Amino acid sequence: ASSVNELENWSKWMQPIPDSIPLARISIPGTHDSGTFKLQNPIKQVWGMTQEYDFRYQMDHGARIFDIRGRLTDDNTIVLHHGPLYLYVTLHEFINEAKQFLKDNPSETIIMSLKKEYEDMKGAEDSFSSTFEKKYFVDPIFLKTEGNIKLGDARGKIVLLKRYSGSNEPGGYNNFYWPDNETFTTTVNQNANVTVQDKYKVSYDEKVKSIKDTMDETMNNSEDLNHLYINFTSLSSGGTAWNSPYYYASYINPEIANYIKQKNPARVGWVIQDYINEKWSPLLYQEVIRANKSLI
Repeated sequence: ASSVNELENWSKWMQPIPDSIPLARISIPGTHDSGTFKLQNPIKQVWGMTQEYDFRYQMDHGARIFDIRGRLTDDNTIVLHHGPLYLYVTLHEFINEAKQFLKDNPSETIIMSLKKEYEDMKGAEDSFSSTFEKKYFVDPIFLKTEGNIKLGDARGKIVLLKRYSGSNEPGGYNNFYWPDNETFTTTVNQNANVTVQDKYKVSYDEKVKSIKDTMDETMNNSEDLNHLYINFTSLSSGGTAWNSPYYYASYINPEIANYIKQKNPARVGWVIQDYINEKWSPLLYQEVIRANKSLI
């Protein structure tokens, strides 16, 4: 499209963006551990809980990247897990919400990152990958193109970010290295690169500089269409004591929302965060979307 007023519509923010822009270049809000919104069992909450509203509230808030963690059960279906504990949500439940959302707003697209979160239930018939691919990915909302994905190709579809290994069906982003608790950079497809900052379990101080430091690298390398930058602003530590992702999220979100507002960057990469809501001060998701003002 052409006006800047069109990024202010959360439900349809990607409408003004040009069809030829690689998804890499776009600045996208994303949600960390998206399916933990039904955990209300207290101690589960202080540990597991990273969101408080549903996939649709999340989507009508501009989120276009979803951190999905699953586990294969006996019933031969994939469910959503937070480590060893079961969220009361399933993969089918995610996929349909993404479909009705995407049907009401065909201009958008959604990126689903799938990772096998826990070990397969004993009586499962097939492996995690073969199951997801034979019973779900075979659906056609799934974009099946590879390489450096442009936006034209994905409107209407679900783009897959593979965080599982033995895959046989082509589509979305190829699985890549992803080392534990760090900030790293690797190659995805022949044509792409990724810098990821995912230091969960680290101190507030170190957390806050890893984010900004990685944010600085992207604002600068802004015209590099062939380079994704993922920035998880989520920090996870010993809950039960206001050391919960909420407590940190109520600091890190406004903190960084502002960091982008003042710096007026052109690109901020993909910012996966906790507690997407409307309590916090400047709104991290709105600032991230707005930084796309430069592509319009």
